[PDB]
Amino acid sequence: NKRLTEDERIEKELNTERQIFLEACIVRIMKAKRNLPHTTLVNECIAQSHQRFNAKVSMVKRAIDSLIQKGYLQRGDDGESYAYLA
Amino acid sequence: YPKELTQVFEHYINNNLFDIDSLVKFIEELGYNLEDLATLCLAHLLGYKKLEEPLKREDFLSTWFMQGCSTISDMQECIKTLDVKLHEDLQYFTQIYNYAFNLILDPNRKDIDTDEGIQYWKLFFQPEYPVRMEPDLLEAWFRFLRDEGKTTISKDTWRMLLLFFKRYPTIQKIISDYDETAAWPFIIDEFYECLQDQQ
Repeated sequence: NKRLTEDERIEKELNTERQIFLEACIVRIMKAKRNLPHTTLVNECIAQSHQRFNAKVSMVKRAIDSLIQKGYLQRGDDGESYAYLA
Repeated sequence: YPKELTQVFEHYINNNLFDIDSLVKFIEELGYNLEDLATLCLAHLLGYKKLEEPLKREDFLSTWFMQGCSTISDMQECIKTLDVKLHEDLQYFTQIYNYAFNLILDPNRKDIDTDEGIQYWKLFFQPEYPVRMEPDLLEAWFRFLRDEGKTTISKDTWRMLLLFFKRYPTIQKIISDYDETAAWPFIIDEFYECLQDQQ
């Protein structure tokens, strides 16, 4: 069997390395800011990631979704901010 | 507790436990089915955390007594009342909608299966309820999920979808206004880019 083409495996590795980087970036920011509007987090994450690569919003949002699933972040009651969860 | 009330509990209990079969017999006697939205109202009222977890005698009795009910007719009237409120009251509806996720989530899981979600979504988002939206958008959402292999739904997504449909009634208010850089769950961004494809 084979789920993945060779080109698909390479695309998968690329994304995973971006996502792993953006997830740690986001946790770093939130650990220090504790509470943040969505807009401000996304902007900050892109600015701090710029050293490494050009993070697209869609990539940052995927990272955010993973951190919520993992229990690192809680969406605020307003539905457009996040709180860090230790 | 009034004798009448304790006797209701005793009548439906299965071998020392008010279990899922007790609950099924109970709500069916009142005229409803386990899968009804009205059952969610009942469960929420009685403090259920999981549909299949037994209800403790004390929780059964105290809840009903507090609501001024001591007979099965009192109980039927109370749930009718909550059912009407679910139809009419957006705040309660929202509360019951949010409650629904955890109640139907398998205790050993973090997410629900997409099929189960659609099952409840088909009921929640009908026009007889406080959230008014076009049937096409709802069906499109179901199709998006099936077509794109979205087989589980998280609590954040479950919760945010309500807000999404609250603000976006049509497949076309979305085009006119949806912003994919805002804070919507990314699964909804994906749905957004399928919706613009089609038109």
